[PDB]
Amino acid sequence: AVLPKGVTQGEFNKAVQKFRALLGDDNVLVESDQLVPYNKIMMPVENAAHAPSAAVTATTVEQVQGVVKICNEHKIPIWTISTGRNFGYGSAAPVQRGQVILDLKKMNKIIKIDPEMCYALVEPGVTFGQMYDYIQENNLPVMLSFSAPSAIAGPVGNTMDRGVGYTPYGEHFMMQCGMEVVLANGDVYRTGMGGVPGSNTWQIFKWGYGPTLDGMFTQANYGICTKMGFWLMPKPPVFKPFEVIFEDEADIVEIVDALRPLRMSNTIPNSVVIASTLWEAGSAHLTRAQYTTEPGHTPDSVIKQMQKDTGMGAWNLYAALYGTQEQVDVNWKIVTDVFKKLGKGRIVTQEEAGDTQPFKYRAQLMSGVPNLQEFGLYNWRGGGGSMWFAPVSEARGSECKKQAAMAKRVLHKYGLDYVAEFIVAPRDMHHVIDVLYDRTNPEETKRADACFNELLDEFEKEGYAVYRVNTRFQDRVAQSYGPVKRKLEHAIKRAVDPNNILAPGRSGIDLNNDF
Amino acid sequence: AVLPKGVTQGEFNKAVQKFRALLGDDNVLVESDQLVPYNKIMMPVENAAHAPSAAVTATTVEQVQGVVKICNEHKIPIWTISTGRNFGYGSAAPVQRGQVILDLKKMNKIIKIDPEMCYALVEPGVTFGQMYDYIQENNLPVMLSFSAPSAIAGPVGNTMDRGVGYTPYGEHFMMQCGMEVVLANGDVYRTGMGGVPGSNTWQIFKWGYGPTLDGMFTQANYGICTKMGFWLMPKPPVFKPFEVIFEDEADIVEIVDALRPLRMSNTIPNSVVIASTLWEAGSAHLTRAQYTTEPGHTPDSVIKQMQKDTGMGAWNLYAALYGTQEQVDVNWKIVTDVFKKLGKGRIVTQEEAGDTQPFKYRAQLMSGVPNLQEFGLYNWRGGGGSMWFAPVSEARGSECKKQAAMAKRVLHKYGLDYVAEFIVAPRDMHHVIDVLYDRTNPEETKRADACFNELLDEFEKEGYAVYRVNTRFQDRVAQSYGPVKRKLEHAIKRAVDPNNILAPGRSGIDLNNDF
Amino acid sequence: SQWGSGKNLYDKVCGHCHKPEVGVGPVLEGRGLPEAYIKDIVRNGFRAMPAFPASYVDDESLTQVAEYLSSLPA
Amino acid sequence: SQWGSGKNLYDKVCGHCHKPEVGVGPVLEGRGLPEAYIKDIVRNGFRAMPAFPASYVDDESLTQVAEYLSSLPA
Ligand SMILES: *Cc1cc2c(cc1C)nc1c(=O)[nH]c(=O)nc-1n2C[C@@H](O)[C@@H](O)[C@@H](O)COP(=O)(O)OP(=O)(O)OC[C@H]1O[C@@H](n2cnc3c(N)ncnc32)[C@H](O)[C@@H]1O
Ligand SMILES: *Cc1cc2c(cc1C)nc1c(=O)[nH]c(=O)nc-1n2C[C@@H](O)[C@@H](O)[C@@H](O)COP(=O)(O)OP(=O)(O)OC[C@H]1O[C@@H](n2cnc3c(N)ncnc32)[C@H](O)[C@@H]1O
Ligand code: HEC
Ligand code: HEC
Ligand SMILES: Cc1ccc(O)cc1
Ligand SMILES: Cc1ccc(O)cc1
Ligand SMILES: [Cl-]
Ligand SMILES: [Cl-]
Repeated sequence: AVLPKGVTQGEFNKAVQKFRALLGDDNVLVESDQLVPYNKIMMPVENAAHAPSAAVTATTVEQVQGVVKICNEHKIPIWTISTGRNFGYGSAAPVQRGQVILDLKKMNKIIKIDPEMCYALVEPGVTFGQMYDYIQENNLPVMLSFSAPSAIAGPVGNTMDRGVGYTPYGEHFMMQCGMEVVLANGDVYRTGMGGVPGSNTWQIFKWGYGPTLDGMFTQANYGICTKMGFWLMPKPPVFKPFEVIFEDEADIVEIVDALRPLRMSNTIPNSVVIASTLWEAGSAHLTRAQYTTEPGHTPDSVIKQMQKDTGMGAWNLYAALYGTQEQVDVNWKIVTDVFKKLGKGRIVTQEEAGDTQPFKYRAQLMSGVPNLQEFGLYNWRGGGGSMWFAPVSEARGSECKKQAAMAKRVLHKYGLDYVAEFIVAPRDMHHVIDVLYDRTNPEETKRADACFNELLDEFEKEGYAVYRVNTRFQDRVAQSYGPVKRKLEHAIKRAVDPNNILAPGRSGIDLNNDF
Repeated sequence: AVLPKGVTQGEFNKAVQKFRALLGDDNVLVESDQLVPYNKIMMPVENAAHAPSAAVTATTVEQVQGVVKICNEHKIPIWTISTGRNFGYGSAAPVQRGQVILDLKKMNKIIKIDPEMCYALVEPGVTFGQMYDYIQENNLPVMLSFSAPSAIAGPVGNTMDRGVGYTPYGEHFMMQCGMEVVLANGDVYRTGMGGVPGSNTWQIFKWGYGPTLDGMFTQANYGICTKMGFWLMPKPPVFKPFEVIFEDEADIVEIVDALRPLRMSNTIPNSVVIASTLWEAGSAHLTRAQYTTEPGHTPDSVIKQMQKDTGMGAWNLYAALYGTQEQVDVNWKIVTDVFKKLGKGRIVTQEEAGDTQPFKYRAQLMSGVPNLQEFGLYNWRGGGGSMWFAPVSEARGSECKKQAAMAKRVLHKYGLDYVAEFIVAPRDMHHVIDVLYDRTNPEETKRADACFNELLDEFEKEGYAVYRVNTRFQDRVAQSYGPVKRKLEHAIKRAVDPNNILAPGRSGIDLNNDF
Repeated sequence: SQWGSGKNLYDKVCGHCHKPEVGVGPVLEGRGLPEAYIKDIVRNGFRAMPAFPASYVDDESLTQVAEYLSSLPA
Repeated sequence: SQWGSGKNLYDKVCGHCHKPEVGVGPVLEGRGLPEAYIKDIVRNGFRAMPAFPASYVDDESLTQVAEYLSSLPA
């Protein structure tokens, strides 16, 4: 029923015939009951708008090269997924209706984990849980960094979308080193030192020689990543997690400005999370229904009530110290004095919180131990509707306060909540807002879609843009970055994918556009 | 006399006429006495092989856009330089004879240095000395990271070639954030968050959205960088430099293997230098002539004599600790115990060395204080002949020993010395070898050229390639990285520079090649 | 098989959300839920619950997990 | 001018190699070296010494540094 845009039932049939001959019959999925699990989205639109025409599962590089040769012949557009757990970002479904999904979950081979040089080379289908098991079984002194869906997600998929973790190796793309990409013409390209025959430095030195192209493939449709290498943090002798609970919503300005010199100097070396009360609540598995059934947003009065009953603050910061006992002790003395000198916020440690949530999962996330605890955010209102609005800001307190207020206002206007957190780097914040709504309610989804549009319009006006967005808003966000950028991106696209077969529409890059 | 390859005297004259009308008469240099300072090379070839046809000096982005419009009309190839101090890498001279030099030294404006967010946005002509003065005058709490030519070199030029520093912000391209590039069609592209109107996050968040292209422009000819942003390290309260002198040449294996866990854990956070005896000698301003006048390499007997008379070792490591007094004290206790447990090498501090060389300059380089002391390397044999052979290796001791021995052998064969140093990162080494020779002696230059070819042939065979190379060997090194890479690089080149005007031959990228 | 046993699928995937100590999803242990129903929820996904394709969790593994869940005490 | 004075050019560029405490290049202080000679070495470069274009160090600045060097004691 569902066919690729511009492709006729006949050309599609010749393609499926060639897919079968190359991969086998159980590796080509064309029946709608097999396609159904790829269609599940948490976006405010019907499944039909992002429904695939087929799904093929490759296991070797020779097969990916094969699928691409067939796709060029019959002008078939492919959407590549690795572990496909991109919830709130399009999930496993294509940018456009009718694209064929090149599902690489079956390519789950861990090629090498070097315990001395501290690196890993993996295939797309490898999950973080699969890696955690291998590290536990073989007693390797390495630590992982991962996104919250941890166990079910993987390194290749998360880094292609430039995702974030919580250990000192938190900015995942910063720690990436070497990748193999299958180009649209069938050629296998290896970045950095990979092109050199007999090289043992692919996961050692990032750049290589000549232009360094790893970045060009991330958040782009210029190739299919088949192998990816990255650096692993060595397991430190002592890990000391902590939380600092703050009472007022206006405290954000002083928290950020006080935290900055500590992040910059690397005293606190990990990606710090400053979670809002509602985010904190959702992760501790508290629902809205157990506090109010009134329509619209959750009033300030019931949020203040929520704080008294549970002990959460307006802002809850989770950080972590790593190193030797003596290294941790001097850093703890520096962190403690900064907070005492502020005269704000309660400091809670592993001894006085320990087995209680949300402290437990955050401590686990900061030390590379998997858990899916954060999925409680989808239980706050339920319905299975979630989208990530994630603008970028300066790690400056006045900016964080400004962005928080702007977001809160537009969300309340559509009767939605401000459930957010700041992920802190030395100089930047990933201001992550979860626009949660009930997807089974048609009126609330229509509101959520409008809310997301206004969130983008409001922020762009103040000079802010998002770092990553869902499949439905990928073209919209491409506009925030100006015409010259898009023009350059379409020039490179014509050069590496003249037939427009590699995921057209990804990041707003499509040859059917006038650029 | 000297004209661009493929361009006639007539077309060149119309171009020079248009250059004059656009820039003024004192900004267009066509007389050979004005062109002479751009021609000075330390490569084993005559000046004629890298002589420019003209030199234009732009001061604004509008002018660079102008120069590029004129270049596209008359098919004129331009070679862009910023501070042009690329000694041992081609200097200020073009890859190919007759190219026009777009000299951007006059674009020397420091646009912004934010002391709170710790970043800098500069123009191409800004020197590190100019920056040091601005930081001293305005009492800003920031520290710089630079290459050894420091005072005379600049941020934009060194980072376009992906150079290295000695502070914790040593891998310069890792700390780069946002750049403005003028493309071949005249368009002004801004990476990361620059495309967003009214953005204050250009020097804050690296990636942006969609493909991240900063890396694509470095060591490439896809655009002319007009503005570049980077992160600055905040000035730490205490800085503790040190040296560890080792006696045997075979000690390299244990030094590297013991240093690795300290670099990886960030105990020693800066780019560590492990300098050979001859490198150390050259930097302390000792000449070969004051030890031997015998032809060929410097024998092991006179190197051993050199060690006794001065107190230098076979390997001299320079590192540094940063932080608060308490942070430095616990880290010093960790570093000291590692070296005591080894039972090798003498530890020398700032108190027992202080004002003596080479300790003084290395301590200055590791704290962002300019000096040109390392230029003594050109006095070791004199003649003004110097080329950098810089292979990449794993920060594993056996590999360093293997590379050292391979290099030493091929160099001695041509009667040259092994004057080298390892610049250490957590996982990689920039094995920097200075192939020094007398350029005024025609027989020794012919030997040096052959030696450099053999060095590349010998290392490629063992799977090693260089990270950066001189203009004369740029196409040769491009071959070490395979055909698929070159093919991809020429596809992108055809797309962004169809008329082949932006520095053809840079990193082996030229449309006149068959790729 | 793909996950070996149903206990393994539950420990590595399902239990990260469904185990009593977690509570992201409802308890499935000893509830006597039909294999045909579990197969429907995993393939279609249910509201807050994501859907898993056959390539991630196959038909044979779903049968094993359904059987493992029925055999445990409530 | 471009460097203001000849003392400034010497402190910021030349002296980094030429000052007595450094010794990368020979002492130029109080040696009475002709302006025409200093102009030739800086524009052509001499062996180990690099060449500086007019855009870096202009003719007017070379005149000032030559004059500053002659006025100092040996
Ligand atoms: C629901 C939820 C989501 C979260 C989260 C917490 C909750 C409760 N916390 C996250 C966090 O801390 N940090 C993140 O970065 N993300 C968080 N997310 C979203 C999360 O689901 C994703 O980050 C991530 O793990 C996505 O899942 P994935 O790892 O399975 O990746 P993917 O396979 O879906 O690929 C993503 C994206 O990348 C492109 N693509 C994938 N693979 C390739 C290859 N091989 N070649 C080319 N392009 C490729 C594609 O566009 C795909 O959609
Ligand atoms: C002689 C010597 C050289 C050294 C050194 C010590 C000695 C004694 N120590 C170095 C060190 O510690 N680390 C390094 O990375 N390099 C050292 N070097 C070599 C050194 O001279 C260079 O690294 C560096 O300072 C080069 O000088 P530069 O900063 O002046 O750069 P440049 O202007 O020559 O530009 C270099 C290269 O970049 C390309 N290009 C320049 N500008 C642009 C723009 N705007 N757009 C596009 N491409 C651009 C061009 O190919 C140019 O040649
Ligand atoms: C977290 C991301 C989950 C994982 C992994 C799995 N399930 Fe789940 N499941 C989850 C939620 C949040 C819910 C409730 C959805 C709602 O809105 O009600 C569920 C529900 C189920 C059910 C329905 C139970 C009922 O009471 O009717 C079933 C049968 C079920 N889940 C099965 C299941 C299996 C077999 C899983 C591993 C393959 C699995 N779930 C994983 C969240 C999550
Ligand atoms: C280090 C990178 C240098 C800088 C900066 C400058 N000079 Fe230099 N100079 C340098 C060397 C190593 C040498 C000796 C070269 C050799 O092989 O003999 C020189 C030499 C000169 C001379 C000649 C002196 C003589 O006794 O004949 C002159 C006149 C001179 N240098 C001038 C000069 C000026 C004016 C500079 C600033 C613009 C300058 N030098 C900078 C190394 C370096
Ligand atoms: C927890 C989180 C972080 C980033 C993101 O984009 C989504 C969710
Ligand atoms: C000192 C040095 C370092 C790197 C390089 O490529 C050249 C010289
Ligand atoms: Cl989604
Ligand atoms: Cl040179």
